[PDB]
Amino acid sequence: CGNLSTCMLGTYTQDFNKFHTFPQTAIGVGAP
Amino acid sequence: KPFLYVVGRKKMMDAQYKCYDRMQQLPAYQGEGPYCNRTWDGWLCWDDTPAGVLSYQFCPDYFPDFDPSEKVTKYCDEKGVWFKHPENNRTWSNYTMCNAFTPEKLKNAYVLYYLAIVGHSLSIFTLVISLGIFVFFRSLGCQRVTLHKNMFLTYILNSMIIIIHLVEVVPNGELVRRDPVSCKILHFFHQYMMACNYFWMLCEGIYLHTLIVVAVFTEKQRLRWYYLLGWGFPLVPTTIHAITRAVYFNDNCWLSVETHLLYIIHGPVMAALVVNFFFLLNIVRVLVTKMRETHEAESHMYLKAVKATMILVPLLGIQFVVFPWRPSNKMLGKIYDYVMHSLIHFQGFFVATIYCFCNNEVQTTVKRQ
Amino acid sequence: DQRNEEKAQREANKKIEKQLQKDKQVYRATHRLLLLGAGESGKNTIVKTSGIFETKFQVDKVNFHMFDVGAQRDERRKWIQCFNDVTAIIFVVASSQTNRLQAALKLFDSIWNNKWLRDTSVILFLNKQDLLAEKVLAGKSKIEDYFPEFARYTTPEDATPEPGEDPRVTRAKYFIRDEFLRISTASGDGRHYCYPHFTCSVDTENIRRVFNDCRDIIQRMHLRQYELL
Amino acid sequence: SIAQARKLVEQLKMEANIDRIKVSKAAADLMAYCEAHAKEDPLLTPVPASENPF
Amino acid sequence: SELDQLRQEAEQLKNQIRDARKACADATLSQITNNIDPVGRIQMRTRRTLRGHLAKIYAMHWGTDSRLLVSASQDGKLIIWDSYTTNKVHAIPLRSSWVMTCAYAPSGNYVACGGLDNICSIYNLKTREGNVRVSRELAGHTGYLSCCRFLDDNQIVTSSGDTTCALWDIETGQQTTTFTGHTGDVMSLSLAPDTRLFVSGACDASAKLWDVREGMCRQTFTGHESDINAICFFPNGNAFATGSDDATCRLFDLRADQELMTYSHDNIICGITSVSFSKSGRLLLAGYDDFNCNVWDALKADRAGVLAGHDNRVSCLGVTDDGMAVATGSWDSFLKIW
Amino acid sequence: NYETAVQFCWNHYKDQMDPIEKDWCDWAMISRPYSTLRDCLEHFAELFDLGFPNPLAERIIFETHQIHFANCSDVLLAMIIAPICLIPFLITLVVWR
Amino acid sequence: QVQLQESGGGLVQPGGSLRLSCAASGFTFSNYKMNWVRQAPGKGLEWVSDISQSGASISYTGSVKGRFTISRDNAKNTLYLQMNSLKPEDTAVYYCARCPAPFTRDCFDVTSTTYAYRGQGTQVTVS
Repeated sequence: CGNLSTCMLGTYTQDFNKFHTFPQTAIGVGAP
Repeated sequence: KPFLYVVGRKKMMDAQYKCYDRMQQLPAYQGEGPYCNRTWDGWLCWDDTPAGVLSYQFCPDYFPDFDPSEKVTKYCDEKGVWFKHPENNRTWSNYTMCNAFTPEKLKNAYVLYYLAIVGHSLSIFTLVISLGIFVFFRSLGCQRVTLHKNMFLTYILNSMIIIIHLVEVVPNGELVRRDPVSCKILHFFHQYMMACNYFWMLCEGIYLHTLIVVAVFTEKQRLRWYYLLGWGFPLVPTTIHAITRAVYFNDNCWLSVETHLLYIIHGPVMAALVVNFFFLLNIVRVLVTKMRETHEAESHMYLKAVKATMILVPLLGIQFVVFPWRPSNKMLGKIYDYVMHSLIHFQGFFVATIYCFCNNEVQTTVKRQ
Repeated sequence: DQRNEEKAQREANKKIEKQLQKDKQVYRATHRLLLLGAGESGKNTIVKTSGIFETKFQVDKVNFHMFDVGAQRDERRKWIQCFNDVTAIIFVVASSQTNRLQAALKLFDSIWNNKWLRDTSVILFLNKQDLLAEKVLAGKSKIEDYFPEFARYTTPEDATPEPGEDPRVTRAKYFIRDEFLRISTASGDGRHYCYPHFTCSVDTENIRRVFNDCRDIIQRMHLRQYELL
Repeated sequence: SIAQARKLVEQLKMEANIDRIKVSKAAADLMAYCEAHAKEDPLLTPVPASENPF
Repeated sequence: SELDQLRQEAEQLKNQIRDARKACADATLSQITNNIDPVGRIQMRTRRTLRGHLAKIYAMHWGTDSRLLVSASQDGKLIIWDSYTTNKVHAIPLRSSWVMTCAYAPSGNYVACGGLDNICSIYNLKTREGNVRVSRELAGHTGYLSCCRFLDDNQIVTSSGDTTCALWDIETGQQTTTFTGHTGDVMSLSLAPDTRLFVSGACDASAKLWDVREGMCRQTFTGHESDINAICFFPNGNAFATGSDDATCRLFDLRADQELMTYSHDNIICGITSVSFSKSGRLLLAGYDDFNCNVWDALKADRAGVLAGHDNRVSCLGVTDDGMAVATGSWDSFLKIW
Repeated sequence: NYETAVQFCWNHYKDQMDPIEKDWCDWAMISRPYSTLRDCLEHFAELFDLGFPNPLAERIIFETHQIHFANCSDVLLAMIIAPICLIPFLITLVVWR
Repeated sequence: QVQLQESGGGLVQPGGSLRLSCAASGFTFSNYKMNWVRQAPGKGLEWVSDISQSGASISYTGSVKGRFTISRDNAKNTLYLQMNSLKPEDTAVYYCARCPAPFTRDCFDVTSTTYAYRGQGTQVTVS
């Protein structure tokens, strides 16, 4: 789903989780 | 390699083949002298563009920390080449704006994380008292109250797994990077109790519709089906989604929601909340009719029709049919994410404070004993 | 051994509890009514020895239990308290010697303001409507000397005229209704309700008016549980 | 009627010669009866768990 | 003619009987009884609860063994509870669901129940077959039955709403004595320790005293000001209490012909529905209409306890024959053994 | 240097195309054999600062799309609508036997 | 002892006046409501007028509304019925009935064939 009221907790559970477990990528610096 | 990175490279190769194939069929065009020819930086291809014409394109969703809302700022100067960063002195593209908003959204999202905990902390502290009164005082025990015990029992267990999930799996990078079996099992229980909580709002709506609108005389119906539709029925969509999730799209701890298999759970739920919404336009249709026969004033038939609507919304869970989607803009989502998390997280508190504390049949019973 | 007689009582407490459970369903599936019709007003034929004449009749798989209270004394304050659990109170009034209407107006006021009967709705059956159309049309107009506010009275705008009735009777029939509907609104609180009706003691559908009026009482009672109304 | 009004007088007549005593002599038995049976009154003083059926 | 003359002798007889009561009213138990020891606040708690009834409970009566307890409800049930272990020993389905009274035989073999059906049915518990069935169907009354009491296994005293009390013979089924003289509906009665006299309070604010041997009315008291709803004899047999609909209770006497004390509080405005005495006649547990059993005191006239464990009005109240338990019924079908 | 690594897997990709030869101009069967080509260019050239868009690698991947594509160039919703369809069969069952 | 004694009576011409003073001794006069019931010759007991606990509501029947006036004196426990402009159909006994129970807005069985808290009545006949 995503952007759906029922899975709002799940959509939040994913976006908030992506910061801790997934490191930030290089935004153009030393890359495309 | 993490699953999101596996599906990111898998999707990135689809664009590399599509772009290089598009550069073959599309012919060249003569611009104003030296211009910006077509180049493939590595993530998005750019077409042939005359000099001095900047190109703003949405950044891809390949990486998990990239949101397609923002755009890029690739630029090419008049000499006839793309912009060269002064550090590396090679071709460069401005992807900064895509991930520049991540730190600011980090603190804004952290507020919702504490709201989801304090909101679910009153869904337990103010509900064990709301549940400890019906079980203690059996004189108030009726078919409406025994369904409240099950209605409260799913509000409590759902708010305990979510709190455990929010403090164990969400803020721990090690658990998601090294995917254990425990978190996937916890997600199965989280998706089951959440579906069980959103399904008992329908059982409490059917009984209300079967007690006022239709079949008012035939009472004391067997609770064999109410105990099955609430606690036993959610086992069908959750188990079907669980077996499919493990064979088709096995994400890291299943926290990812970018799959259509989640509709197996959020589809029957969204098909039950609309029935409750259709069971709410039928209760007010009778309540307004039961006040016109008394021949009251029009300025009073509406003061009570809003007081009854704002109290059946927490019970029947009518907050997902009047807001069935999230707007794409940012000026509304800043308030929408704050006005939707306040009704969901504080739902166990709003129910326990209206039908137990604000109930006149309880205000006189406890005051007497 | 001295504990073997305990299971003999727990099994006696099992079949009895099994009977006390099958009887709990048939008890709450029947709605008990109260016929408190005035004397010489066709109270027996208002729906058509012993201290109470039971009357079993069903309307759409809903078995009602009416109790015509006969062979009792004049004073009713003590025995009217046993009928607080009934669904409704069928109140039949004779719309036509001494003052017959005032005898029924003071009685309705006592039932309405009785502390035990403040949660028991009352269904009003204004009987003898066919005889009402004859007393006001011609003869002694006993409604004018037994009530001083009837001369300066006009029929309300909510009146639904029926064919074959005199306009002077419609103003008189609805006047008696407003006399009963004045005590039920002023002294009321919002727990019990009064449903007036017009009957000539020969209606072949009197079981439908009590059926619809009883369905409105249970709905208003269920609305009071969820704090809606 | 008049025949029933006589029944009130013919009955009140015999109820006048009934034996009566002063309250200080008629109510003094209650003060003596209560004090006599005060030891066997479980409602006045609570009994231990081994002395009551509950 | 004689109508005015009948009032001249009646008013003089009412004055001659009033002056004789004033001569015996030296103290009225108000100046000498103040120097006693009050027992203070006696707090009681519910030990058992009988929630098997479906409709409002209207009456209850203990047996001689102080164990069994029969209760009558408005659903057509005559469940006989076991107060010790909370066991439904019997469940008698009655013909008419309108029951206003019930009683237990002094031997435990029979049980009675009246109501708005004007019939006092007798049920035989100790049957050779092992089942329960109606033994006698007493008919004859013209008003609703208010209270019934057993003299023995063959005699039973009743009281109906037709301003007349009766005395039936279960062996033949016909009454032998018809007590008459009340102006209002008799609401309750209570037998003395010796089964020879019994009082009966009526709606005419008059409590009389009859003799089961004849149809003679011994005494009559008019202390109260409204309908007397309850009555009960003193354990000594020479006094009785009276609860009325004017929110006051008065303890009368037989040898004094007048009321001794009058228990009343400034806050209570609800009428009394049931009264009874303790084993020593020291406590007077009156069942008020405010869902509370205010425990009065026969001597000090001070409210020394309140029992508030009831949702609806207390329609009946019965203390055990030995004083171990005080079972109070109510209109919410919950009969709690205090 | 890098030149020793480009011609190493350049002919290796031709060896993986034989099972799917004569059928290379579709999108379904080119998922796996195409994703493994970039890993050679990315892994060997990570030491160099030119990354994947290597001028040397840029031509070999552009020419690869010329030797091949020059002449040619339901079960998911089933498990979704079936549980939803089974709800009104139970919502009608609870209100009416 | 609920005792309700009245006064007044005698022969009066149509259009005269009378004052029916109803005494009340034996109960708190304020805590109970009061009523006036008359018995026509050869007819049943009909309700005439009642008064609230303390002068709150003064209700009448149809015939006596505007012609008669009922008032009570709680300091004297005397209930009055100020009659004026009588009619030759008012010839009837006048009992002084009391409501059965106190501090309630309900009154039951005041016009019953036989009631205990009633008076003896006065023959108020019109010539």
